[PDB]
Amino acid sequence: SKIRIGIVGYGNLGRGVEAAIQQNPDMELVAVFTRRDPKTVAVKSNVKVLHVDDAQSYKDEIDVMILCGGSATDLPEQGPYFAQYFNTIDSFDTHARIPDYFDAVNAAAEQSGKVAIISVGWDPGLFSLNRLLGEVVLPVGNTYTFWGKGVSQGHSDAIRRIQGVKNAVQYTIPIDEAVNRVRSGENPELSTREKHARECFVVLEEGADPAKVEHEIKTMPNYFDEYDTTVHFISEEELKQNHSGMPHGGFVIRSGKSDEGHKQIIEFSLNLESNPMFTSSALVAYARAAYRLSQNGDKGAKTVFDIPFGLLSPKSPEDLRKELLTR
Amino acid sequence: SKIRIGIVGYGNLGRGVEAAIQQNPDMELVAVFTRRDPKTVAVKSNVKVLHVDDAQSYKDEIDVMILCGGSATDLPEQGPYFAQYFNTIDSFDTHARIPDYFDAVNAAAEQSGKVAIISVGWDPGLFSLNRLLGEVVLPVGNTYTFWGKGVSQGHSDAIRRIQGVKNAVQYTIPIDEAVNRVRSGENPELSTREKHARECFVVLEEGADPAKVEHEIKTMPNYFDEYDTTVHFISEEELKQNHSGMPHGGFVIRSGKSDEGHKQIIEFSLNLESNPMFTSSALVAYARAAYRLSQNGDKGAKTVFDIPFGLLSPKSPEDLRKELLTR
Ligand SMILES: NC(=O)c1ccc[n+]([C@@H]2O[C@H](COP(=O)([O-])OP(=O)(O)OC[C@H]3O[C@@H](n4cnc5c(N)ncnc54)[C@H](OP(=O)(O)O)[C@@H]3O)[C@@H](O)[C@H]2O)c1
Ligand SMILES: NC(=O)c1ccc[n+]([C@@H]2O[C@H](COP(=O)([O-])OP(=O)(O)OC[C@H]3O[C@@H](n4cnc5c(N)ncnc54)[C@H](OP(=O)(O)O)[C@@H]3O)[C@@H](O)[C@H]2O)c1
Ligand SMILES: O=S(=O)(O)CCNC(CO)(CO)CO
Ligand SMILES: O=S(=O)(O)CCNC(CO)(CO)CO
Ligand SMILES: O=S(=O)(O)CCNC(CO)(CO)CO
Ligand SMILES: O=S(=O)(O)CCNC(CO)(CO)CO
Repeated sequence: SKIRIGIVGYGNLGRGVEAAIQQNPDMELVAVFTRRDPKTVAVKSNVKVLHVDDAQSYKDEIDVMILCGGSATDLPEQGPYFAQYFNTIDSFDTHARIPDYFDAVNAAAEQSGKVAIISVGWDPGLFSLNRLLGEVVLPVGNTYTFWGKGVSQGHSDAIRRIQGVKNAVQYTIPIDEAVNRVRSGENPELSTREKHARECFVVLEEGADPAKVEHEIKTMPNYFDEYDTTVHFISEEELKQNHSGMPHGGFVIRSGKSDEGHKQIIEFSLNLESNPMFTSSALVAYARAAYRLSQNGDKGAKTVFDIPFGLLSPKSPEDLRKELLTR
Repeated sequence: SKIRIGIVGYGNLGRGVEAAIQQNPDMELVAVFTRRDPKTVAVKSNVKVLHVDDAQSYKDEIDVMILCGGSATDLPEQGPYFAQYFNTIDSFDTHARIPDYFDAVNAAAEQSGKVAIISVGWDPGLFSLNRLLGEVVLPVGNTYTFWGKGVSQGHSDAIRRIQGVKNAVQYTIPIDEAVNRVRSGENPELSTREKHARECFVVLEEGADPAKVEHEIKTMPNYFDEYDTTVHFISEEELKQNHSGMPHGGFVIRSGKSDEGHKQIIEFSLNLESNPMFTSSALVAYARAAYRLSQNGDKGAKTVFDIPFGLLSPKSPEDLRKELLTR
């Protein structure tokens, strides 16, 4: 019998999970749950689409609910809510609110007897695992995380909110020289501005002042003002034609030393044609883990830091020892 | 108070654990245990050196015993033995014997109520984790493991065994073109010979026939005969001067596709000035986990596949969430 998945929320991650389900034959997609009217949400798989108010009624039909909503306001509501009734996975990524989100989800899950794995994906998620591994294997050393080259939806939206901007796509770009210094084992001290450049392609509204748009981008707090930021004005057709993907990636590197001075470097990197597709593929592996954990009577909120890799696999622990441990 | 470590066996890994202890202030080295007479084993840290027959008597003095012996014959004896009395970590790496070793250590540990983690290091160990992560995140795709550039003690000893060879060092060398094809997402089908070259530096005995030495290297089953192998005859001084390190490294790469055809690539790589120092640093992180597990009443044999990354850290679960999960 297959592990029964539901999707909560049908954006990029929602479409991603749907696709990842096709690559995971031990799972089946029971339903997509949306806050929009189901009649207006066309899903690729033609499973049933339902409104979030019907989810509660599906409590015995679903093993794991993958929460695909945005971190800023969707998940703070939906994580604690769905964890009252289901085992859940989400991708929550707001640094400052992680202890608060964890607490709120854990209350709910503890209370219902369900497993909630929060903050799964590539960062947080895989990059987090590699930050941790780095510093426990090489306690004397330095960790560096680089993101990109890729599209940042958050920075793209920040530019779009500008009056006089009709649409935009921003790329986060690791600065090569900084990355090279890190990889060489120089253990550079690097500022914000020395690690990433920001590149912005922007479609002006009619009647906009480009100098003012450019200034508002470059002086924007929290998004652009600590970065060397470049702004290009282009047509809407060009933006569509050349800047429609959601590629991304990055590197986590630990450069350390043995106690006798040997230079040791660990590097974990990603090169993704689609960031949401990758993130969702990870969500689905983690759903397998949450299910195993629930079947064994576990409950409460977890992070990637709590989950042993063996639970992620449809293979038995014995076949894993045999096939992957060595050689 | 400090986690009490003992070392069983004082070779390269033994010296590595001793060094790694100095970078782990929550641990202390209680004793080195050797099969040699302790009077003949000079240890760097001047902790006490004891013979393995005194170990049993240290059962209440030691939290974890890191087993630093060789995999071919030392560990098959010492793993099951020490697991009768202590929580253990070892680096066992013999592919075909892993299920048997696991069974034998697990019987012993289950019996004593101790936690044994087998097959910890970089391969097996970290590379294994990354092979597994690869295929669960990207079920549709290909995994490739490359080793080197670095010294293989096994292949070096295999050469050294040849009559007419005084000493030797062998380098395992990933073939750049094969690696570039893998990175490109071409998903090449690669034979053994396509993946790695082997390079041999050899010191001839007096009166040797070099043609015969070279033939015996290049036609050696299991070590050389599926690889393009190069053999250089050099002096003993040159071997000592230029070939004394134990550098190593490698790459595990998963090249996969989303269900919509997006190319996704994960890569984990190591660049190690000292392979044994690195391996032992990992052993010590895993010792921390074995101890946590034992404190919670767990028992039996584990692999890296059973251990969540959070147990590796001296930080609390809360501080990990806060500090490493994002940003
Ligand atoms: N951890 C990681 O590595 C990682 C990586 C990538 C993303 N993420 C996180 O995942 C979150 C979700 O990303 P996303 O790209 O899926 O966001 P998204 O496309 O904006 O989707 C978010 C939510 O918005 C709603 N929505 C989607 N399309 C809509 C439309 N056309 N009109 C109205 N509402 C719509 C959906 O809810 P309803 O169906 O209910 O409307 C959906 O759940 C991000 O906020 C980010 O924090 C994490
Ligand atoms: N998982 C991984 O990634 C990984 C990486 C590297 C190595 N390893 C494994 O670890 C194993 C140990 O490697 P190692 O480099 O520590 O091997 P080693 O130097 O040969 O030491 C192995 C054992 O030999 C004995 N020994 C050491 N020096 C000696 C000497 N001068 N004379 C006589 N006996 C001596 C020691 O036992 P006594 O003190 O009792 O004599 C020691 O425990 C390897 O076989 C390999 O399988 C695993
Ligand atoms: O999916 S969410 O709508 O964000 C949470 C569930 N919705 C309700 C109504 O707000 C929570 O009370 C009931 O389904
Ligand atoms: O590109 S940046 O946004 O500056 C950094 C990475 N952020 C993401 C958010 O999901 C992954 O952590 C991708 O944009
Ligand atoms: O370190 S080992 O010696 O390989 C295992 C323990 N020793 C004995 C073998 O003489 C087990 O019988 C006795 O302590
Ligand atoms: O270099 S090779 O030996 O061909 C392959 C890797 N082996 C080691 C054995 O510890 C790591 O797996 C290092 O040589």
